[PDB]
Amino acid sequence: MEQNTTQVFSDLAYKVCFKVINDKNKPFVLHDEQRLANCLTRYVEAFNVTSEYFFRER
Amino acid sequence: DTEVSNHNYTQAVAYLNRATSSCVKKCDSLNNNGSLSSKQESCLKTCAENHAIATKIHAEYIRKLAESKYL
Amino acid sequence: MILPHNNRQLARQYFDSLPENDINRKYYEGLKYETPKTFFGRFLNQFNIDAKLDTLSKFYTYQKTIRATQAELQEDRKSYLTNSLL
Amino acid sequence: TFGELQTADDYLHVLQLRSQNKWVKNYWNRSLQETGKTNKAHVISPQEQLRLSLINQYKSLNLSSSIKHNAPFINRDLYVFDDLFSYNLGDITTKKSLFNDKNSFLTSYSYLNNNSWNNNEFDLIDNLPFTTLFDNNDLFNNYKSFFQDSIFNSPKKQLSSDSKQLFKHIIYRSIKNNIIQDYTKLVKHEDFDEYSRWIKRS
Amino acid sequence: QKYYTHMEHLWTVHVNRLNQKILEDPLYTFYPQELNVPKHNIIVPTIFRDTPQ
Amino acid sequence: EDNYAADVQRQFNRTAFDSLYKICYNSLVQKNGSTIDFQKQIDCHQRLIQVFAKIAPIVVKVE
Amino acid sequence: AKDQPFDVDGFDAKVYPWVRENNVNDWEYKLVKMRGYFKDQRFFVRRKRDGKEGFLVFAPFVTAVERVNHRLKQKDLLPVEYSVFVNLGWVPVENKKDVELGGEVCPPMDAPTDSTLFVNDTFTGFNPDPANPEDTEQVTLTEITGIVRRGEQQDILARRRNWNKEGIYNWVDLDYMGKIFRLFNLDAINTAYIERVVPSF
Amino acid sequence: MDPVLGDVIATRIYKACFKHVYGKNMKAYSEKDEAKFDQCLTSYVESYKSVTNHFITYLGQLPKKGLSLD
Amino acid sequence: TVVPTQTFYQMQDYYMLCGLRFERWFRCDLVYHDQRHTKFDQVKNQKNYKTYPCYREY
Amino acid sequence: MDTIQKMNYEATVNMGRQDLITREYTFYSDYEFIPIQEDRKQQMEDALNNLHKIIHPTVTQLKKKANVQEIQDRVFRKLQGWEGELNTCVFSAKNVRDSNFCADRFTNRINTEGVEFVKQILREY
Amino acid sequence: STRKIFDSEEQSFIRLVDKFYLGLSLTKLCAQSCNLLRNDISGSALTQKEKDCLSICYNNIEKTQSAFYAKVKTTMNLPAVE
Amino acid sequence: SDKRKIQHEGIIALINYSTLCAQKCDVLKGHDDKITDTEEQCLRVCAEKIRQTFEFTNDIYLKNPNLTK
Repeated sequence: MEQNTTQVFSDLAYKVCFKVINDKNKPFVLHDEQRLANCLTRYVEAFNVTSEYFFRER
Repeated sequence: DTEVSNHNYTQAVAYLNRATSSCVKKCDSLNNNGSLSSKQESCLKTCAENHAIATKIHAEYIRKLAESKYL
Repeated sequence: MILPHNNRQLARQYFDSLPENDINRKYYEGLKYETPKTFFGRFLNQFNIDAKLDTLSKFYTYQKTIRATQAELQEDRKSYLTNSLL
Repeated sequence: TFGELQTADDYLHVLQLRSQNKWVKNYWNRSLQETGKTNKAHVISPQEQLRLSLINQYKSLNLSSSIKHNAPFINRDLYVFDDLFSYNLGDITTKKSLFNDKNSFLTSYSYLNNNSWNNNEFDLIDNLPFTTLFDNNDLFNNYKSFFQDSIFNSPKKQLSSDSKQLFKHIIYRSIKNNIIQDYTKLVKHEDFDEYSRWIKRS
Repeated sequence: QKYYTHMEHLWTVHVNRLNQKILEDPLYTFYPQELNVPKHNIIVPTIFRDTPQ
Repeated sequence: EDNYAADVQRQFNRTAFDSLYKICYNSLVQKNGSTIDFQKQIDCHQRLIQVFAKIAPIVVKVE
Repeated sequence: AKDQPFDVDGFDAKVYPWVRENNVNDWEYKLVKMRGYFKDQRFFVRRKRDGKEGFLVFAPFVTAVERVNHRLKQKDLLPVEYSVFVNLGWVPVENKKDVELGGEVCPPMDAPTDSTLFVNDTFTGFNPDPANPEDTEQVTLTEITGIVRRGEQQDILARRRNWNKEGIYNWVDLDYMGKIFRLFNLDAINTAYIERVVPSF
Repeated sequence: MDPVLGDVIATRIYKACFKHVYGKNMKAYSEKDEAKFDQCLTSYVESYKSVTNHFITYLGQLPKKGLSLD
Repeated sequence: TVVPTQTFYQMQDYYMLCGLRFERWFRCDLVYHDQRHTKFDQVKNQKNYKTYPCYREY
Repeated sequence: MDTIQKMNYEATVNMGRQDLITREYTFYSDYEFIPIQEDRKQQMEDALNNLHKIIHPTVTQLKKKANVQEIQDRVFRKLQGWEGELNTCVFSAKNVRDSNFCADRFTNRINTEGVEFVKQILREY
Repeated sequence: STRKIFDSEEQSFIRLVDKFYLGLSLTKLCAQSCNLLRNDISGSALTQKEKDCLSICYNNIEKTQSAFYAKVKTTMNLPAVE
Repeated sequence: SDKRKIQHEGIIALINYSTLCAQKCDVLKGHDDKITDTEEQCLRVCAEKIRQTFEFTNDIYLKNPNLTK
């Protein structure tokens, strides 16, 4: 059950990231290697902010 | 001399399905008479390569994220 | 050392919270400060050290030199006061 | 034949390259392999959390109650869900659980199942869904090389550990409850053996 | 006497900053943990590729 | 058997109810996710519930 | 007599409530249900029951396990085991040798029907799968019910004197027992111990 | 692999073609739609084979260990 | 010769010359060592190969 | 290919695959910083190439190596001063955003200050 | 390269879950095509114009779903087990 | 098992709506990895709006079971 939650978390992260990185469909370059890393970091950070706010008291 | 598990084989197929779904949607490969055009084939080849790079990076990032939380 | 985007501008925040008619407001407007050169002027300024340190602490709290100055001055006050009492 | 060093190097560079290849092969397989440790090897010293530190530290125990009250989801107490919709399902002789997402449910079920961890050789799995690899040796060789990488072929224990950390991260950064965090306190030190000519630090 | 000159120099710097309208935090300022930005410790090295040369 | 079937049916209904609500919220909310009409969101949710109810027997089968 | 025991599972299994809140006084003489695996080591404490000479038998009981090895494929690092001493019962002096090392105290609890439960618990880390695919992860669990008790202390007037070097023990010394058996959960071990209770056979 | 995986493949292919055929016009079912679905199925399978070949080929050509031509 | 033997020709042992010559090579090596397989003799395309700059000192 | 050709090709690839195998081995007790991005790497390389383009005419005309070394030594000292700032800030950088900012400052400093300094010293020579 | 992973009951349940998600995807697809999710429509009412589109959607799904699955299975031609 | 399922559903809802806010606020970008203050504010606003909408939906459903069941 917990593994499924992580798998959904990972799969959703990849989908949202790729739709942003590969918008132009051009072949990826070594710089795009790190751009995909950056979006993943922002996705995780955005989740932390959103989840934290939802559980904020009142 | 290497061994592969059924789960890993299933996971590999899952990546192939994800790549095919995204590339088909983006490249509109279904607009033909059953034979892929040269332009469509080139776009699919580029899309497949990008997914292969992307999936490996995503797998590495998740593993490192898990490890960082670990140690 | 702090990048422009990583700077919290705490000094600006304190400056904004200050009153409309303030000496710091006048300095921002362009008022220039000159240390007294006469003996009488220096003697008067001798008693303004505490006020200057407090406002600087408020303006530049967490600043290394200011924070160090407060710690040393506070320790010297305690050390001198107890020695005088003894 | 003029033995000038620059032009003589033409003959020398190829022979030196071969010798380096032999040396580097031995260095990778035997010397570096045995002496080196991969994936940031270090020593872990655990400590128990003492009752002095446990004073009013864990104020929440039922994580479920907090999730229900604060999670952004419709109330689960409604009785409509009993018969809201109708489905043609039967032969449910054992308890079944539902996994969310239309793309990750299959992967989760495969991970849960034990038979999915049986090892299979390449000569037995040389058949992709639509492509056959038995007559495409060039594709088959790439297929083997693709699975050689450990990221795409990992043991269950590695996958289980990876999932556990991700869940811990999700819960802690979402609910901010310390029950999910490790109870033990870990002190980590790198005990690197510097008495080796094969691996050096920086 | 010990702190008169030290205080005057600090006051002089403060006035000079105000005149130039430099209200940003000066150098050698260390904020508490709350205002310190966390450090990203997740680094993914780029995939290795044989050089075409 | 009956209890397990009821539990599965409840799980399917809850997942379907949540998923349809998300679809309406995504399609309805606008202005960088800062504005939405609650009543319109409810109306969208009810309409999709009816559509899914009619589509459930046709698609969900054991063959 | 009310027979309303408390099931210690989940986070409680790793951090016992009495240890957590330092309320051994309030938790004393309470029925507690625990699940885990015993250790081979056994400890004997001199005591008389029903006027017959004998020894009280104590065994460690691993209530939670934590794994802190991220280099799984490289090294098989030992886990951190959280355990509590449980009194297995009382045996006569003449039958002390009959106590088998690592004896089968209670039959293992039946495996759960739900398939999703065949996963390492987020808190305890145990896996009740009868045949775990990972050999290192394999573990057998047994269910026991007992009464949490307060550790004893030295009392010369009560003829409760212990000679650690000579292996003579008359009062339960949880601190010493934890040290000799080398159990990580020393603080909880000293806090209290459970006494297993079974229905009249 | 398990037969459920094949069913998921069929579900994805059916959904993709349903989007392609009825997403644009959304008209009543006719005989010609049967041919359209057949044509869509063949095109999708060819696309799946093409992307799979490239996906496997690229990750296989990515270096993994020191080359040994023996 | 780049590093003449005349620096310590009085000594028949050449132990000081060995240290001096190796040190000079290492200083050259520190500059070109990571480009050897990209724009020097260790390129895969042996046709357009360039001799290593520190060859003579080596 | 022939046996000799295959051995030579195998040797070249293995010599180029040193990084591939050294990546797996990493040290725990290490001060790890965020590497400069590829995009910033190229921009700094482009900035250096611009300096070389400006310097190429003067150095080639010069016939004594002593003068060339002096120009190289003076320019290196100027560049090294900014290098220390880049390394110090990049090492302390806590995100790629800070790393990008430091690299942008370093390259912009080269383009403006470095070009003016290089133009000035070359004219003197 | 099919293998025996799940049992009969487990295999059937997975298919039901897959069908359930297909229904949700089709539900969203038909709703989007029929344009029954607009910002200018209020109330939980379905006009006959939209109902006709929904009815066409339902008939198309029913007629094509069984046929398409059989064709895909024939094309896939997965080998038997054991 | 019911408590486990409710927790599982709750977390999945948190992930799904967290992704939705990220996409709508356009916080996903490749130029850097740090979310700016403005982007962080957007996520909080999106999270607040989602919470309010669910709160309104829960209240009306509790007040009146308008669902056809």
